[PDB]
Amino acid sequence: GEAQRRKEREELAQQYEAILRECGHGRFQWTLYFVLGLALMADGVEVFVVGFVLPSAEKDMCLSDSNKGMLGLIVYLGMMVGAFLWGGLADRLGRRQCLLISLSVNSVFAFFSSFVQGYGTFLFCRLLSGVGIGGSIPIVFSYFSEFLAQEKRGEHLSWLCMFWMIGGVYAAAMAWAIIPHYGWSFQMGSAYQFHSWRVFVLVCAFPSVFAIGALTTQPESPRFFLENGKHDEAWMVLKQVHDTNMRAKGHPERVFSVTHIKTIHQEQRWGVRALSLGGQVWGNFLSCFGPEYRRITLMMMGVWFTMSFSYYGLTVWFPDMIRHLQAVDYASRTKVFPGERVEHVTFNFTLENQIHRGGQYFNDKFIGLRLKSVSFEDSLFEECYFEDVTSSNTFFRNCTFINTVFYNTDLFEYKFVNSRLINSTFLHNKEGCPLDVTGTGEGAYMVYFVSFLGTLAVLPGNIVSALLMDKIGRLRMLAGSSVMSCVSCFFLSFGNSESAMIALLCLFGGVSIASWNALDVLTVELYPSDKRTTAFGFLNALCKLAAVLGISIFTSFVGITKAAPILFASAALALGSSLALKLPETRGQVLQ
Amino acid sequence: AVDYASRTKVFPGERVEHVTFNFTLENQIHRGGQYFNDKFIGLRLKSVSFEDSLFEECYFEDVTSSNTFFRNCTFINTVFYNTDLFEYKFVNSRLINSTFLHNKEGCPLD
Amino acid sequence: TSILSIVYKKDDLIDLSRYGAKINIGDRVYYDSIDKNQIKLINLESSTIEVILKNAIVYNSMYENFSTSFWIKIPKYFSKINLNNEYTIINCIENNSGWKVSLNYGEIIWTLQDNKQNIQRVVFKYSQMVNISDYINRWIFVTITNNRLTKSKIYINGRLIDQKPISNLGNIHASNKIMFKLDGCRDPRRYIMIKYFNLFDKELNEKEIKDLYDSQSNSGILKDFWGNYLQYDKPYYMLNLFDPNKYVDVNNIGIRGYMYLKGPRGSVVTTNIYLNSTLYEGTKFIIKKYASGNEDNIVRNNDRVYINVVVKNKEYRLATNASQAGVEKILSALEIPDVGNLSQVVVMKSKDDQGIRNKCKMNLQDNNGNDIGFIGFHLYDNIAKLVASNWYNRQVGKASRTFGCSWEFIPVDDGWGESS
Amino acid sequence: TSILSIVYKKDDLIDLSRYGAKINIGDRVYYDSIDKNQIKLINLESSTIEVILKNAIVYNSMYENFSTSFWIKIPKYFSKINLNNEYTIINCIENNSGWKVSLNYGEIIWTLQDNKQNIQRVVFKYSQMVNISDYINRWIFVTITNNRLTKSKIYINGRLIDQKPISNLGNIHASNKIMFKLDGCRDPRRYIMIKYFNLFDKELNEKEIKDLYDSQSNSGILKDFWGNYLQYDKPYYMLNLFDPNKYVDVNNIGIRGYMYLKGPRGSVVTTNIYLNSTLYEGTKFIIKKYASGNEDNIVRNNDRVYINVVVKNKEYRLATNASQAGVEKILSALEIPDVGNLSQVVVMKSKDDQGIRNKCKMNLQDNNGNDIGFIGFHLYDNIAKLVASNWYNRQVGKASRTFGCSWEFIPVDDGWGESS
Ligand SMILES: *[C@@H]1O[C@H](CO[C@@H]2O[C@@H](C)[C@@H](O)[C@@H](O)[C@@H]2O)[C@@H](O[C@@H]2O[C@H](CO)[C@@H](O)[C@H](O)[C@H]2NC(C)=O)[C@H](O)[C@H]1NC(C)=O
Ligand SMILES: *[C@@H]1O[C@H](CO[C@@H]2O[C@@H](C)[C@@H](O)[C@@H](O)[C@@H]2O)[C@@H](O[C@@H]2O[C@H](CO)[C@@H](O)[C@H](O)[C@H]2NC(C)=O)[C@H](O)[C@H]1NC(C)=O
Ligand SMILES: *[C@@H]1O[C@H](CO)[C@@H](O)[C@H](O)[C@H]1NC(C)=O
Ligand SMILES: *[C@@H]1O[C@H](CO)[C@@H](O)[C@H](O)[C@H]1NC(C)=O
Ligand SMILES: *[C@@H]1O[C@H](CO)[C@@H](O)[C@H](O)[C@H]1NC(C)=O
Ligand SMILES: *[C@@H]1O[C@H](CO)[C@@H](O)[C@H](O)[C@H]1NC(C)=O
Ligand SMILES: CC[C@@H](C(N)=O)N1CCCC1=O
Repeated sequence: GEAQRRKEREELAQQYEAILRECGHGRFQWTLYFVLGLALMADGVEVFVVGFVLPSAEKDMCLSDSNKGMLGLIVYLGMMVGAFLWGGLADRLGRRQCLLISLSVNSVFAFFSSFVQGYGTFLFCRLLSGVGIGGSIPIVFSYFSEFLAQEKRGEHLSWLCMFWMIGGVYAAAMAWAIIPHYGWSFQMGSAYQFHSWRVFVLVCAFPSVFAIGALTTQPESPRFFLENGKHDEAWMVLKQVHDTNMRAKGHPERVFSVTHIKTIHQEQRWGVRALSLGGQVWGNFLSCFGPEYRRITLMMMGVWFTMSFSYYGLTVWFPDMIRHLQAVDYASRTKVFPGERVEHVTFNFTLENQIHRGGQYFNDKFIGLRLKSVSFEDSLFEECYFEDVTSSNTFFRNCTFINTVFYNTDLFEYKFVNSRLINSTFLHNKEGCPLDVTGTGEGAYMVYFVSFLGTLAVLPGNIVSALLMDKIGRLRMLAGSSVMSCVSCFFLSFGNSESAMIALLCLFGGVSIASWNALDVLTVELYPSDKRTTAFGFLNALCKLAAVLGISIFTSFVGITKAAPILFASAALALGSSLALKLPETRGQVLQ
Repeated sequence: AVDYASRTKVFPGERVEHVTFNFTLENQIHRGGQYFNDKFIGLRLKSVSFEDSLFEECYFEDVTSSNTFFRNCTFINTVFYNTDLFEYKFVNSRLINSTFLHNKEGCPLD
Repeated sequence: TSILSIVYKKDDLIDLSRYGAKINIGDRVYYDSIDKNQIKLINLESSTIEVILKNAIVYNSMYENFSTSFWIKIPKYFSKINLNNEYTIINCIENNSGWKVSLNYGEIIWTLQDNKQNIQRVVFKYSQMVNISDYINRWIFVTITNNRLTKSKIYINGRLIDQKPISNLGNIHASNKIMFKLDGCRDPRRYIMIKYFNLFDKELNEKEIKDLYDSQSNSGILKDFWGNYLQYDKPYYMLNLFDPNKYVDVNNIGIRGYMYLKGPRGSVVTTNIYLNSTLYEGTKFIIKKYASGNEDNIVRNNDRVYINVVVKNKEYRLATNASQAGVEKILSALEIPDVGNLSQVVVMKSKDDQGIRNKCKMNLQDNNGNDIGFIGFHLYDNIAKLVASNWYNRQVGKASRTFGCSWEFIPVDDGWGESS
Repeated sequence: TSILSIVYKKDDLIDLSRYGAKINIGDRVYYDSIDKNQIKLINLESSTIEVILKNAIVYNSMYENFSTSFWIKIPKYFSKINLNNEYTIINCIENNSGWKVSLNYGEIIWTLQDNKQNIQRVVFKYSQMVNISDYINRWIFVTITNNRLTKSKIYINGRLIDQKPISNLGNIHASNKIMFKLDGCRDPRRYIMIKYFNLFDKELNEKEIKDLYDSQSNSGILKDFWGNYLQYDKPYYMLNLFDPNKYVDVNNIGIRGYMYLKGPRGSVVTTNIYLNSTLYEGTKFIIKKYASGNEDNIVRNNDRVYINVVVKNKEYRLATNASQAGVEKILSALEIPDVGNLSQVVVMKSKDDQGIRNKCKMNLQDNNGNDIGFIGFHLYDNIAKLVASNWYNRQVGKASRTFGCSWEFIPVDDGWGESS
């Protein structure tokens, strides 16, 4: 039984390769390439939105700690769920159908997230958008792979990873061109407010609907039809491919010579259908861990987890340490004023980055003053008067207030740390969040710039991989790029300034992209068409879980030491390279 | 002129100690002040008059003043560096151990 | 059934009961000008009230149950000196045996001590961290009952607060004289106010206690926030009981301007002592007599008065346009000669139809004696304006829970100590 | 011919004259480290010097003329407590008869008292409001002569200042002991310095006193502004005698930068006590020994040394390009190693060819021992630049008045009291 099935599968694969060779490469392949590139650009865009809008969403939504982190990390959980779900579903419902469903879910919930005002609702909408976009990469690659002959498969697949960086640069550009306009305060309903970051969210949701519009005009993969016992329409899709290719070439007169194609023989209602779908989806998932594929699957798990952990940990680590260096430089420039008596003086002033220690203020009035990162310590205020006071990162530690009045100020009770108030009155307090939120100005711009550089760093290596994918091989390029990634991880010690870390981030980003391209190609060619999408989706979900783990671990280690991240990244990358070097070679074979 | 005199503010009994300053003042009278170890760097004083004041171990730098006077004022161990506070701006004042350095160019009278 | 009842008379304090207990009053004991029947005791040695009963009514039994009742007004505790400073206000012990009423920071304590020096304590505790309190600087009706067989109970404003068994106590002796002075208070600026002290030779039940509370409440007279008498020509800040976090404010002068409820109120804080809310926020309401023939300034029930409104230290007048859309029509403050024939007569209501005492309310009525209705508040596009509607009267007739037709009058008080 | 000559020796003070006057000193008498022969007297009781002469040399005659000489250094008077505070520094009066020298605010007074209580006073007055003084905190050579038949005269640095007839005075007695102590000073922080006290039993003429001044001036030793000894490795501010309202300053580092006279100087004022000019302005000119084989740090005449300039607390070196346009060529300060063969050697000159003492001058010379000439200042485009040229030597040869070749060295001193 198994021998007959294997022989039938081999015959089908060989005849499909012959048919694809007869059809050839041409306009249809490039059109599908651009459509699936839009689909992948949606995924590339999706990963920057919350990171770019967090500085505004914290003020506009009163975000504390453990809410910024979960908001940042929720997109990866969404894709972890979505990749597995849509990968399992696509092998039974079709590549194009599940791609349409997932992209529609992504578009709808990304549109909804732009108008949501709460935090839990925003979390839910963003998690569902991540679920929708999680199934893009597995389905896109396993769908484009079934229209390529064995002659040039590595290069034609590796050219498809350009669109991820394209989406990254698009997100960075629109973040630069939309977010900084804090003035925009469009008002639709008194209790609600719409700022520029919601416009940025909408514009970032646009490429997904563009991808859906492009995908609506493409045919399903003939291999999926052939595996499911569905013959005629697979033949029509191959005929369409051949006709389009030959009409584009300039010979619209030859005839599709293929007449018969070998086909795999096939051997309350809603509940039954759902139960059956779960049934053979679980069957495909388990047969991925079968006797024929159990070593290969474990190598895939190891390589995917290691590279995802290292890459995502370092990618989230670099900007965090840039921020830490900026913060330490800011704390270097702090002025200190020890001992200060001011009596019977009226005031307006603006103070930034100062520490007033042991002051004595009696019968002063502080009318209309702004305080950025100003700390008053061990001070004594007696019969003072505060009015029109605005304060960011301002605290009153160890201070004593006697018979003082706080009129029209934003001095909320969290700014009085270990302070003592006696007979003090708060009147007409300004509107504000119960906790502290940080405002970012031009500091956002550089962030966007840095992000752009990272995406640009990806640009060279892609081309190199795209030019050598078939020439050297999948295993060699994977191991070679992992080796330079480990070396770059070791070289992290020689950097302690912002420019140095920008250069280091660019170097690592430009080095690891060849490894990622080779891993994508190897994952595509290592599985037969009846579990390609299931296995790819499972491995992508593993990648997203490793991304979550690496992000948490590497963000926990910022400002402590620079030996834990280097050690972790180098160990993980060495393990991944070692596990990748012991894989089978698929450079020349029939897709099976 | 008379309207200008009407809008003049008056600040009595003003104590400042160990404070650094830049400010621009116009049309004020500060009476009975007490300043100790204050640094006054780069201040513009138009029609500002200090009366019955006491400056002790103070520091004035880059001070420019038009129609500014120090009447009934006492200065102790104070330093006037890069200022145009000439001798006609101290009316019935007492300077003790005070030093004038790098005085700005100006006419001998107002 | 009353043994002692200290009441005011012509420049003295007498006893309503037929026992003629001797009374001695110190030279620093004060009286309120309007309500002289309430007595102020300060923290000095000469501020003392002595009441000497007869030998036939001195508590010296063991099976004898007895009760006491009074009204007390305690100012706010302002600093940490008042903390852990249990001080006696009413003393009736002798040879370390008797009953004693004392006050601590946010506490009213009743103590019984027998001849065996066994101490029983019943405590009413009120918080000083609340935004608005019913006990801080406000008149409280305290009643204490002591049944020697079962328990000893305390009642605050007619409702039970605490009950401690006293069956273990033996014979309790009592002094021939009763004390009224602040004994053992370290604060030199701490005083109390007390009125209507009564003693009974039996344990009073709930019915008698509510009857006494209602009788001594003077339900026919309007009361302010602190519980005193309401007076004409005095500025009062205004508080809505259903919405106590917003104060009355105005935006523009005239019919085009509307009075509304702006919020939230601020706070007055002394760390680890009090975190109250500001009561001196908003616009003051002055009351002017129109048809009341009473010579005194005290506002009574069913009085027909006018309401001036103090904006920027200028007195305007309450009025509304009777003929407009809906029943819930907007009230406004306008120049006093501009009023013309606008509905400006208001009737002050304290007790309901049955005579049950409730909070102050205002009934706007026209010149024709037609009830526009009770003055309240309603929200138009998220702004709560003062509206005079008969909907409140409809709910009163249906015995339904009215929303926003009850107000409170807060004048400036020295026991509150909030800076204006 | 001298009767008393107090001269320093090995940790003591001796008398050069052959009379063996007893000398005793206190435990609080201070001595300068470099110039021990000068003695500091502070306002205390133990700061005392007693010198006892012999009975054969005690002044007890009436026709006996006598004179004395000394060097005195008086710091600046800082406050009003020094006004009208006539205090005695040297007293020889016993039984209200004798001679006494004393100091007042800007005053040095010589007083003679006979047995008939008659007082004769000779006063030298120096102002304290002058911009640059020759007497304030600077060493002054003071002598008096007393001819009992004609007059009594005061000499400051060898010049007549005042004279007063003393013919009316009778017999003047003198004490057997002579006192060196500040007596009658209300200022607790007041001190003086004194040195080279000599006594003569006749009235000295102009020639002898000028010879004494020249002999004790130490004309072969360099002197700074205050009159002390010039020393190496000590920062000195610069003063031009003919242009005393400007100070030496730099603009750029190297040959391209020029050292010029910037003005005007500041002032130090204490409201009717002093209105002096600031002497702590400019750049400091350190002196480094090059070829002087003397072990001590004192700078002598005809010494060949180098000059460092302190710019932003960094020491540069004097140099000029020997070969350029004109003789009035520009001097500059450059980094210490980068001089190369540029002329650096400067010869210190205090006494002239004939031996007459004059103020300090610096003579720039090359490595070949060719005289570039005396360092001076010349005006290029209204800017006074430091120029070394032989024109000053040409005027010296012609016995003309040189213009710009004289300098004064001002170190930081505690007798001036100006804040730096
Ligand atoms: C806290 O304040 C109370 C009330 O005083 C008022 O509120 C203050 C904030 C301030 O504005 C005062 O000027 C107000 O009068 C103080 O208690 C009263 O203090 C006054 C002295 O100013 C005294 O005459 C009263 O008898 C006091 N009243 C009582 C009931 O004690 C209190 O002393 C203040 N606390 C401190 C630590 O100063
Ligand atoms: C005026 O100043 C003199 C000199 O002191 C210097 O100048 C001052 C302006 C200030 O910068 C000081 O720090 C300088 O040291 C004072 O006279 C001396 O005062 C010090 C006390 O610091 C004392 O130790 C010395 O013995 C004093 N010397 C003499 C000769 O008296 C003087 O006291 C100052 N006058 C006033 C009124 O403060
Ligand atoms: C200072 O504060 C006052 C009151 O808040 C305001 O009127 C004035 O414009 C302020 N000045 C500046 C320069 O911000
Ligand atoms: C600051 O806090 C310390 C203890 O934390 C206390 O001893 C000190 O008194 C405080 N400062 C002042 C000015 O009281
Ligand atoms: C205040 O003075 C300082 C020092 O002179 C100067 O640098 C600064 O620019 C001044 N500020 C303004 C607003 O002129
Ligand atoms: C101001 O002048 C008066 C007399 O004109 C004097 O009594 C007073 O002391 C002076 N003020 C001060 C602070 O000395
Ligand atoms: C589409 C590219 C994708 C992949 N599956 O390889 N990449 C590349 C870097 C991180 C990532 O998820």
